[PDB]
Amino acid sequence: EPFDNTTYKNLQHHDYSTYTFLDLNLDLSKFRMPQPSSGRESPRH
Amino acid sequence: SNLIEVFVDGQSVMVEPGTTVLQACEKVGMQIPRFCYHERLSVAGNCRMCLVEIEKAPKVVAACAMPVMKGWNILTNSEKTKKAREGVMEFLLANHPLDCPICDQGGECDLQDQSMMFGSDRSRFLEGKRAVEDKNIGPLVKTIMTRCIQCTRCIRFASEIAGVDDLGTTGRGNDMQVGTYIEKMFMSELSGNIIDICPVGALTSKPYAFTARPWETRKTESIDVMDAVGSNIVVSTRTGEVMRILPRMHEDINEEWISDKTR
Amino acid sequence: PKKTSFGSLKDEDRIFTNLYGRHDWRLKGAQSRGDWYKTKEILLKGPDWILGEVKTSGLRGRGGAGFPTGLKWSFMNKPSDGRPKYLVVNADEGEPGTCKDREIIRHDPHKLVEGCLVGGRAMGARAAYIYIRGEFYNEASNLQVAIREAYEAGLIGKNACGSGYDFDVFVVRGAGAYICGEETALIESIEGKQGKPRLKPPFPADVGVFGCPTTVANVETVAVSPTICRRGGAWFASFGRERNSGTKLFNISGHVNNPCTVEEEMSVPLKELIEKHAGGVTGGWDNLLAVIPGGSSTPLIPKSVCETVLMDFDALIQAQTGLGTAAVIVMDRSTDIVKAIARLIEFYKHESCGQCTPCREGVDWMNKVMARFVRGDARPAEIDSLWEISKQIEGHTICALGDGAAWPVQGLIRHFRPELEERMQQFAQQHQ
Amino acid sequence: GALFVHRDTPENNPETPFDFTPENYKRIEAIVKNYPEGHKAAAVLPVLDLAQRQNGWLPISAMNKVAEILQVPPMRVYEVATFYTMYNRKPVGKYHIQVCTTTPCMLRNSDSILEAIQKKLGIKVGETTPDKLFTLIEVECLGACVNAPMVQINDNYYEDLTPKDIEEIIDELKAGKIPKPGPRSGRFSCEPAGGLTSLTEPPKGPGFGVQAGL
Ligand SMILES: Cc1cc2nc3c(=O)[nH]c(=O)nc-3n(C[C@H](O)[C@H](O)[C@H](O)COP(=O)(O)O)c2cc1C
Ligand code: SF4
Ligand code: SF4
Ligand code: SF4
Ligand code: FES
Ligand code: FES
Ligand SMILES: [K+]
Repeated sequence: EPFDNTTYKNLQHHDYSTYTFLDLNLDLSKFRMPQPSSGRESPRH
Repeated sequence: SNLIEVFVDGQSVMVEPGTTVLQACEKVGMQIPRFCYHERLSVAGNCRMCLVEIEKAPKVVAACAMPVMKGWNILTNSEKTKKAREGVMEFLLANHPLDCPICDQGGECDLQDQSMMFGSDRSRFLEGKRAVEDKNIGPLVKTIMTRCIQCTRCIRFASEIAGVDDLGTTGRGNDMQVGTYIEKMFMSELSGNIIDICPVGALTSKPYAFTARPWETRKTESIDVMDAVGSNIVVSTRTGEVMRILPRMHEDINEEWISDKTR
Repeated sequence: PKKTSFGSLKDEDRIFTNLYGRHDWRLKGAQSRGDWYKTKEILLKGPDWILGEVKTSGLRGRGGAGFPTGLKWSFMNKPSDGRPKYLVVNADEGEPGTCKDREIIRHDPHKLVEGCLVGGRAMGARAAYIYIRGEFYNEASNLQVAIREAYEAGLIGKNACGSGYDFDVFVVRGAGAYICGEETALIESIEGKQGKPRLKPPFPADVGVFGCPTTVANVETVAVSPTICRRGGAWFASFGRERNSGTKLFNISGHVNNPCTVEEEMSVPLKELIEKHAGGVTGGWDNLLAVIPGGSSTPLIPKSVCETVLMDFDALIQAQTGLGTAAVIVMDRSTDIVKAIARLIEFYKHESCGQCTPCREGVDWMNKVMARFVRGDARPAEIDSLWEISKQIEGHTICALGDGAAWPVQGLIRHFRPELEERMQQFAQQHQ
Repeated sequence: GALFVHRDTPENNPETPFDFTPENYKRIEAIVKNYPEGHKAAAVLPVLDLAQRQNGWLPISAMNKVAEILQVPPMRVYEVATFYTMYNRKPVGKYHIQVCTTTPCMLRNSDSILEAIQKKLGIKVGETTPDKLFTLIEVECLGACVNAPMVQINDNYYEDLTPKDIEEIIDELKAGKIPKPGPRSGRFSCEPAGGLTSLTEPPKGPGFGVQAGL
């Protein structure tokens, strides 16, 4: 609660590793909305 | 009805909506310079040789890609248009090799011809040139890729006409190179048509290599009989000998391609 | 009371209140600092009210070109056709000298995530892809954590902020390419192709990412949208000159005592900005050679112009340059201005996509010429040749990277032509 | 050395073994689902970057694996690999050192950093140390211009360097520790070195300045 403007509070990112970003994306998938569909599996289909 | 009126050099022409500035000029008889545009391939807009002034507009537009709008006046012979053409032609020839004597495209080269008609007459390039290594894409198409001007007509053709996604660009910048990346052959029943659409001597016919020159061939418009399609062809002869076979445009049969058995 | 002296922004009016990372970047603190506040009430007023707030503020794009943001976002506001609509947030951040977007993403991530929701609701989008350069790995992970915290708290997703509007925020990482910051070349990179810009038309608000209507907006342009809707459109326009409104983030670097990122009012005099926040030029204002007022693309300006130049879109256009990203690069008299600008041309040569002729060949050509000027191995006639070579690249290319390589050269010739020629004499005398 | 045509070698041929681990196959599943149905090719960049984090570099066989699972033509995956500079197509050392020498980092003496590293590791730019730990290269702006000079080793920035701060970083990496990223001077991020000229007051709280009906 003290307005201590003398410390760097962004220290979490010093523990991230090789798969931090893609692990978060995996957890986030349960939240996303259903994706829209163009209608075909690919432009080549 | 749905036609819109545009002006080409002050001359009224009625065009469908969606017509490009390059196609509007066709209807008055003016052919805009081009390298990357081909009417039977998708629009690319990368060579920048079709840049044309639009009256009362500060920036030139790529004619091949820009749809016309009502009331536009296209200035194809304007000072701003001509200076755009000399600049682009100046860039295209900066790294091009001095090969015309040893290059099979000599005499029928759109780079040579459009340099003469829309380019400067001299060079102010005082640096070294780019040299690219050559790639073997089969027994029928020879690649001298230092001559390539990166129009990606071979890429767009092979993807879209021949249904083969084997050609692409690798790298970027001045070192962007057309090819397959790996050692692979572009062997297709229609593969030999990249030779014609390549506007330069980067892709030439190996069987035809070095034998003749364009000006000395006699053209006989004949028919292919290697199958039952009936492709219209041109037989090039010189001194009573058949030198090569080329497609002849017939819209309702072979369009402007032929198979490699015909070629 | 039309204000006449601009600057001296008070911390009450600043937007990025955690610019320096001295508070909690996670959701709890960001809510303490006023982020995610009455976001529901903002979203229930609708796409028209939100856009009008942005139009009133006079907000212009903070990504370089500087287009009026309210007008630009209004193209999307049209009836659907059956295709989804998207918001692409340009966090490529690749303009040399520019590092403002880096701070927003890692120290105010929830200001961005809300701007995506507010900006998205204004344009009618279903989700926001946030393109971020692949080097900013730690910043991307902080952004992913914040987006998770917002998801778990119901602020984004199905029925976002208790409003009935559904919104997703996706974070996609690049692979190394300044050219993916170009708005159409960005879109292409999200689609899994080489980052090569597209010709326009069609415009992205017609055919964009995946072929769908799309607006591409800078990180800073989106990160201030919720605040303009909160504190008001009129509040924002009360800062800066007419038509150049708002408070801007500034990167001062080069030969200053204290290179720093800071927020300051628009139209702040350039001399005041360097002296007041960055600690002044290395060796006093008399040691200043030239200043690049907004990243590499903008032309440099000499010390004489720096005296009374205001840092906004219109003032810097008068001086034959541009605000750009507001990345101020400072060079002192010990600098080799020719070597300094030749290295920028070497940068653009390395970043050109190679797609179109004037830049694939022209930029590499200017690089070879600028390399000889550095040693003096040329003739004075080539300088007017290099000037004309640049004017053929400018305006004849697909994207504005071709422009961005010509303007650095034109600025050097415009203000330091005697310096160039002087070096050529020395080379001639030595090799005589 | 910046060649954009592939020539098969015994170590980099189409039959060189590569396959995503079962954990990384799950990560691809979430990657792919971020994009509309029918536009799986959007996943080419992240999936290739994932292939490189598992393997450290992209062999030609890894590229063909990405093409297979995404059902993209292999050439369109070769194009992406060559276009973007982060993708490594030759083996790089365990620590890939990248020194920004663009102008804003050049004006704060990034050559001293480049000379300091070259002398310590006994390599020149673009080479790999004999034991394969380090690979040095130059790079363009890394978006850390205020904190120049700066280098990136793997995914971490070490900023405001001095020709002895970097030589300490390298000593730790040889030892096995990984030094903490961030500025190596007396500042924590981008703030002015002289203890802040703005944002010194307490931040205002929720509801400050909100207009009439918000
Ligand atoms: C080579 C090049 C690089 C660019 N890089 C960025 C960038 O990193 N971030 C950005 O916001 N805009 C960048 N732009 C500008 C974008 O194309 C576009 O104008 C901007 O993202 C639109 O957002 P705005 O309206 O908020 O300015 C770049 C443009 C070019 C030509
Ligand atoms: S491609 Fe044309 S310009 Fe080039 S060497 Fe061959 S004939 Fe000459
Ligand atoms: S090989 Fe020929 S057709 Fe293909 S890009 Fe080069 S010049 Fe164009
Ligand atoms: S101007 Fe340069 S970066 Fe832009 S499309 Fe052309 S070659 Fe690519
Ligand atoms: S023909 Fe128009 S740009 Fe190539
Ligand atoms: S110039 Fe080196 S990080 Fe920007
Ligand atoms: K040819």
